[PDB]
Amino acid sequence: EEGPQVKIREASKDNVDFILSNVDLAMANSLRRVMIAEIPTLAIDSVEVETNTTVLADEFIAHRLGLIPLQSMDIEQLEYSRDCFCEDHCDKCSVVLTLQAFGESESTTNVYSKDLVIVSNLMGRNIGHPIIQDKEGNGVLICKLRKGQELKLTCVAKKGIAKEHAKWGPAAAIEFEYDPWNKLKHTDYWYEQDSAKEWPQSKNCEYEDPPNEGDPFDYKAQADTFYMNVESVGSIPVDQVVVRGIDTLQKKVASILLALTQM
Amino acid sequence: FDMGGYFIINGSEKVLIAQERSAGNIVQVFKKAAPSPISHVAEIRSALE
Amino acid sequence: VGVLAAQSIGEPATQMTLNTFHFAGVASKKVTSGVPRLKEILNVAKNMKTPSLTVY
Amino acid sequence: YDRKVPSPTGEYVKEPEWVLETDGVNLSEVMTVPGIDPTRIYTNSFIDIMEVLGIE
Amino acid sequence: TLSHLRRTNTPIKPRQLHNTHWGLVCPAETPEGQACGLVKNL
Amino acid sequence: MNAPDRFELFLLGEGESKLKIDPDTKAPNAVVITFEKEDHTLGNLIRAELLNDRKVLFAAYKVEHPFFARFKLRIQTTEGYDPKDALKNACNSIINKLGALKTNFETEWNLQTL
Amino acid sequence: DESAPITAEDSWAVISAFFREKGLVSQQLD
Amino acid sequence: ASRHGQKGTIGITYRREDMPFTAEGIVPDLIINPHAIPSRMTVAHLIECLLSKVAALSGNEGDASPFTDITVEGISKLLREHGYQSRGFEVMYNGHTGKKLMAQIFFGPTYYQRLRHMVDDKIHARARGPMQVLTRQPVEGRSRDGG
Amino acid sequence: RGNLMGKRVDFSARTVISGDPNLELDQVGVPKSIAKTLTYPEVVTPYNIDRLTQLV
Amino acid sequence: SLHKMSMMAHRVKVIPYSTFRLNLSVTSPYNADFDGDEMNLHVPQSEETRAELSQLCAVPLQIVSPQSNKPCMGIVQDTLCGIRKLTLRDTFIELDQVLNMLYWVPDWDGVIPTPAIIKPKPLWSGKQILSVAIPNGIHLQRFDEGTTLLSPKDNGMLIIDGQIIFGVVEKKTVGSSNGGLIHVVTREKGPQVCAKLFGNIQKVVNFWLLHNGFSTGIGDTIADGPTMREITETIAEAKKKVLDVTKEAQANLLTAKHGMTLRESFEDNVVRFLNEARDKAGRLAEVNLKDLNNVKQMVMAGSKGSFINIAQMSACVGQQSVEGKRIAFGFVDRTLPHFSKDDYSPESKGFVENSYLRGLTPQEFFFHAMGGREGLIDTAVKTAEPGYIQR
Amino acid sequence: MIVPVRCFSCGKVVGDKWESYLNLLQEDELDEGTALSRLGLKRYCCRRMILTHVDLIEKFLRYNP
Amino acid sequence: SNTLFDDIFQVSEVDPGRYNKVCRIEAASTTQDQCKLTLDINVELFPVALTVTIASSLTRSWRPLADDYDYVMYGTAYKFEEVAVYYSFGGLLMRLEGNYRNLNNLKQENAYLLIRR
Amino acid sequence: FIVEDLKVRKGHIAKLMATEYTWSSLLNEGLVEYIDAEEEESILIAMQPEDLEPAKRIRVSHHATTFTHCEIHPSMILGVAASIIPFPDHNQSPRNTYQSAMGKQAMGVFLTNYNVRMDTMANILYYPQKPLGTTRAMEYLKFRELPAGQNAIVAIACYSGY
RNA sequence: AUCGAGAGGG
DNA sequence: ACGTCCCTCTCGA
Ligand SMILES: Nc1ncnc2c1ncn2[C@@H]1O[C@H](COP(=O)(O)OP(=O)(O)OP(=O)(O)O)[C@@H](O)[C@H]1O
Ligand SMILES: [Mn+2]
Ligand SMILES: [Mn+2]
Ligand SMILES: [Mn+2]
Ligand SMILES: [Zn+2]
Ligand SMILES: [Zn+2]
Repeated sequence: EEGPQVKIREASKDNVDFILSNVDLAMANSLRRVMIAEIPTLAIDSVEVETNTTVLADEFIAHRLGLIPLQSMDIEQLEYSRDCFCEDHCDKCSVVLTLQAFGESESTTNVYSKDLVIVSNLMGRNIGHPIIQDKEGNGVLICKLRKGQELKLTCVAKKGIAKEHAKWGPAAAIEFEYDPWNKLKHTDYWYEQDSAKEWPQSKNCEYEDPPNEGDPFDYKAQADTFYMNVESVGSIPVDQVVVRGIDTLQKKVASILLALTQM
Repeated sequence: FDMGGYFIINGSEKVLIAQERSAGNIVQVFKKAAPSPISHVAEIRSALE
Repeated sequence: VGVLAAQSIGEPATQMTLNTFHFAGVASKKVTSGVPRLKEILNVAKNMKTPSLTVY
Repeated sequence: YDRKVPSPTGEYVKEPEWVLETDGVNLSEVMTVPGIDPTRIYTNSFIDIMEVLGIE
Repeated sequence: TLSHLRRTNTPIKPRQLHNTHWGLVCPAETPEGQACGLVKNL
Repeated sequence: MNAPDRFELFLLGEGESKLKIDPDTKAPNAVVITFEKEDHTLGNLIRAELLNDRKVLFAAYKVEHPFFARFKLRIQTTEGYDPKDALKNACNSIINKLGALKTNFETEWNLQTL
Repeated sequence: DESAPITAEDSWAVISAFFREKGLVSQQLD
Repeated sequence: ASRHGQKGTIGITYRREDMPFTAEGIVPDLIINPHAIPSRMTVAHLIECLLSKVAALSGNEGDASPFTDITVEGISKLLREHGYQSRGFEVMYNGHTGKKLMAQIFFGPTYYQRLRHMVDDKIHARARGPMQVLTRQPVEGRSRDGG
Repeated sequence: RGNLMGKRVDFSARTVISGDPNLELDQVGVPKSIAKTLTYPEVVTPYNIDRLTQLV
Repeated sequence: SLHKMSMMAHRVKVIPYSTFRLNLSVTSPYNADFDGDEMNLHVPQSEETRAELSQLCAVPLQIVSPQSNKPCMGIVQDTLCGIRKLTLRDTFIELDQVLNMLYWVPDWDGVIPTPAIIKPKPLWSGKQILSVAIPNGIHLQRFDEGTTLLSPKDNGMLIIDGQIIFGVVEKKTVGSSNGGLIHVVTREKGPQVCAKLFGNIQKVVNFWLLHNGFSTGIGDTIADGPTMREITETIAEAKKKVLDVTKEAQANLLTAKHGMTLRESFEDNVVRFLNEARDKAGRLAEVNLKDLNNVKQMVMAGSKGSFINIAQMSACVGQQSVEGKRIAFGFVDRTLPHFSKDDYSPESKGFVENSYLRGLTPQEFFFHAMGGREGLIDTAVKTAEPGYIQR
Repeated sequence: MIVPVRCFSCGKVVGDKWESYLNLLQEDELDEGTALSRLGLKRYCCRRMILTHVDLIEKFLRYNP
Repeated sequence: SNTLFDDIFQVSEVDPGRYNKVCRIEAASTTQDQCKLTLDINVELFPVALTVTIASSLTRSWRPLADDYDYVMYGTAYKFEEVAVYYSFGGLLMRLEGNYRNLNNLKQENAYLLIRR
Repeated sequence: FIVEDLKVRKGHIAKLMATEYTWSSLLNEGLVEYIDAEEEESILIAMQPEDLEPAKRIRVSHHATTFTHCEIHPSMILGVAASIIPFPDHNQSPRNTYQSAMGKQAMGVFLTNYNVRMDTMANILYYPQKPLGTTRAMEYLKFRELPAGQNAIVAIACYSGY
């Protein structure tokens, strides 16, 4: 068919599951690894504040906004503020946002991710939207106000890779395993009387097989077939966060050649 | 959650700390230094508090 | 070789008793015929607190 | 207490012996008692040893 | 803050955790400073 | 305070050629590229792919320190056949392999649907 | 029923009461 | 510190992708060195963690109060049936390589605490500078910036 | 014992000390902010002048 | 700061973050650590003074201490704790990983050496790989109990022309000892030659470790096998060896030993029955722990940990000692308003039978406390006793 | 001091699921470790994020202005 | 250069000893029955419960066919005794006893032990 | 407590649990007593009521039922701070003496009026966290309601040797 | 600024 | 008669 072949296990809204057959560990690792922090996404970066009577400090809430997930589907259509041409930022490099909230409610009154609003040119690209996974659809509780507390701040939302800060974290947790029955002896165990009946079979041992004790160890046993499960907060769909995992890597290797043939 | 106890004197919350002491108006006796001309002694802390 | 001697003999002694709280009491830490036995020596003083002829 | 000494054959051996350990110190005349080893008796009082047997 | 409100400056063996001390001072809450177990924490 | 800037974990500084080749001073037919602003994502894999190359002898890499993002890769090959040429191939093998994942996931993805 | 003794967690409820009447800075108010 | 006279500053800082992980993809928040428990024998550091890894999966507050017939095995009894290793260990995978670690690693949520010592509050340098008036020598302390 | 047999000194430093497997025995990882304030008289000599004028 | 080895000179290496950073193996001579310790730094304002600090107060120059005429620095913690993991002949390296080790040695000769398995599984051994950091020109011979020219346990150490012949590295061969690899190399090869060796070994050793890994859990202090089943009787039979002398001493039959009182003979003969009780109760565990225990593997290298720490952790803490002798009767001829009067038991004169794993009772817990305090008094209070001696 | 956005350990959006956790344990009245488990948290890293949170913001608001 | 030994032995005793990766092995010969031989031999690759050689071919660097045997290796000789010879495989030691092969064997770091069956 | 033939009992347990729905209940009922350190001489107390009457921690015995009183819970000898150690009955006595005056050098929610109170210097934490490891004593020292640290997922092992 | 007292840090 | 070395804070005439 090709080379490093694959077969999904499951697929879903937030998670995806797959065995990478005929892939090299150094690869499945290095892929895993770039998936974490090296795929671009958007997230609030600067934030100026006009009025904040809340209990939480200004930069308190500051740090909190940077961590709200933004839509990033089409994102390569935005180019890194730092690498663009406009005295600071523009619409070519940044989505801008604004949040008015005032404690009119005599109860205790909430501000969410929903409550955000975009006050720049979208230029017709899927960007800047604060994902809502929420059941109630009401977003992420940012703050709380007693009838009379106000909040006026606005948020310049630029493109970043987690390598610089977690907030530009497209990923979340990434499940990783391989060779369930330790057939490659890649890890000495730890037991009091029996190793076996104390270390529990992982939930993957059924797609590989038991080892027929009687038989010996094979010293040509190589690493192949890897059990992974990736998950994205939502900033990016989960197919794109795996495939623009692959993509980024290619580009990474790529610019080797690129500056190779310069010298 | 504040539980009191403290004075507020020109602003800074100062505290008072238990100053212990061997009770007064009591009696005890303690053999004393080998080279003293005294073998034991009887002490009453005489002070009406 | 002077101020050198002093630290070679003094050093040990301070950490013969700056490190007895590692266990929980036991023995010859820093309050048993040791660091103080030295207290005697350098000062001389006659009132030795455990004299003893060992006679063959 | 064991004390090493040469077994005639030439080597050193393990022939012990007794010793009377004291809780006071007047060597000045526990030197001269008979049936000890005045040439060996030892007392911690490096200050008495100084007066009895010589600075050196 | 509590632990400051229940502190007993014992002016100046007396430093040791004593048998009488059961149920009044803390077994092992005192300072590793130049007045260890001198100030006792009720 | 003495914190360096995070953006230096990638964005190459003033006139700092990304790759940099020197010749292994005492091992014959050998090189030490100093990859800048990169990490084990790259390293481990360039190298490991090299460990397939027919006429290539040595292939392994260190991180002279975790404060910095540079890492040296040292490669030596058969008489004639070129080290540089070796990295070359090993890189394409990579992206060709990656390419097949790209589409092999999307094929599988473009199946089940929830 | 009032004729049954006292366990561990029984004494907790006691202590619980102890502070409700006296608190934690007793001696120092008092 | 943790709650066991278990101090130490920060040696270096690393990122999820570079740091070891468990199969379910959980990363250590912090990493202490085994070489600081034989010397002291802080076994409740050990169990606090082992209990609290139950506290976690269980949803129910973990009891550390002292004179309690709550056996160690008492805890690990549950620990096994929640899923993970009976004694808290877990097969760990080298962050840098993807390879596993021939040694499994003991892993749970021990409560820790920030203390009031920041390096940036402590650092200080001086080369010529403010000068006392009777002794003519340097001056005392980071405050007054001196020697 | 305070202002002669000991004094304080210009050109001195301080900070938390951490430890480094990727370092050599005989060197010490001093931070910038000390190196920016830690000076050092150096004379103008033809062997360095082409250096000092780039530091200035 | 009470000695030369604690005011050594260094080369600078300007770096980020606000913290002085120094090589793990110059810890000791300063007795410093990485949990809150500041450190000073000076800087000569001249040239001659630099020379004075370079050619006299250097770090490699003071590699061997005059005071104790032995090397005052050496391999420690992670390096030492796993350098013996590596110098096993159970310990094998495969093709890939080896080069990564080779490269790391900054003075490598770039020759891939003759592996120790060839074909039915090309494979290298730790003692093999290690030796490239050991300067081809070194001979060393150390024997201990059981060490033959065909050493079965991997005991002692023989390395000729700077390559491991047999034996395990550990505190003895590598550490700061007298007949020690550091003491060898610093002598015949030169202060600074040695130096690099610190590096060459720290670098290559650490690498191997983070790929074999090494931790430690309560699992490395539970031996509740029949072992704790038999450690429970020595805690019993040794109450008999003090239960005998109990009413026997209160029947006057107690032989007033030459000198000491009858009272004092009872203590000094029971504490010999309790100490040897505590001791020879955990040395029943020191063999239940397979060679694949970690804290075993941590004292078996001598990286951290002593025996006592095991029996206090797994078997039984032991008799807790105020002022030298057992506990006291600060009450009425007794120890605790929970205990008989005029009572000389062990179960309340301070013998904490339970272990750290198990968990003291409030009694046992209390007496532990009293004991360490004087301990804590020994360190903060009476630490100025020899600080005075020194001035 | 309010719920923090997602998880310290793997950084998964958990700011949201707070108010939804409350009614699960209250309105529906159920087990703690069943309320989190049924909000999609199987990693005890995230789980530790919710279960050990004190919402002192509430004491805050309760103040005069 | 050439084959510098060829005697044939088999299983006398087998031992790990808190080991499990390697086993040293005791054995005396059967085609020349007046010698003993003790060999630290890896058991992951070749176990036992059978010939042997020495050779030195079929300085200078090392490349990824003498492979007619099965288990192979390479050690060094470090001290020889007399009536016995001792080789080290970077940790794996090996001793054999005799008086004949004075002509073939010689004290070198040379050594490519072999086995089969 | 007080012993005859132990006064307080599951009657007097419930006797107050409606409360949050009396110490002077237990003293004037003659169920309890205030014994200074001098009157401690003339009395006998069993550590645990149940324990002393007729593979876990190998436990103390009872013996001569001459018992005047009984100890409420042993745990109350602890101090104001140390009360927060997770299982000090498994730790070396000098360590406990450190965690003790080390939780006094910490960071956390020191009051709740931190915002309108303004004093010289003061730290507050960003996301306080009730410890997953709790001792009964905490309840009374109002801890979980103003924690001091955060349940760090932690793993111990060697790595970078940093 | 200076002297005096106080809590912590290795 | 002196009574271990250094260091960081905070506060009253
Ligand atoms: N009172 C003191 N006087 C002199 N030096 C001290 C004193 N207290 C600590 N130090 C120095 O601090 C170092 C050890 O103290 P520290 O408490 O850090 O030891 P530690 O072993 O880390 O603590 P822990 O014992 O809990 O592990 C030594 O170099 C010692 O000289
Ligand atoms: Mn300390
Ligand atoms: Mn320390
Ligand atoms: Mn320290
Ligand atoms: Zn722009
Ligand atoms: Zn999480």
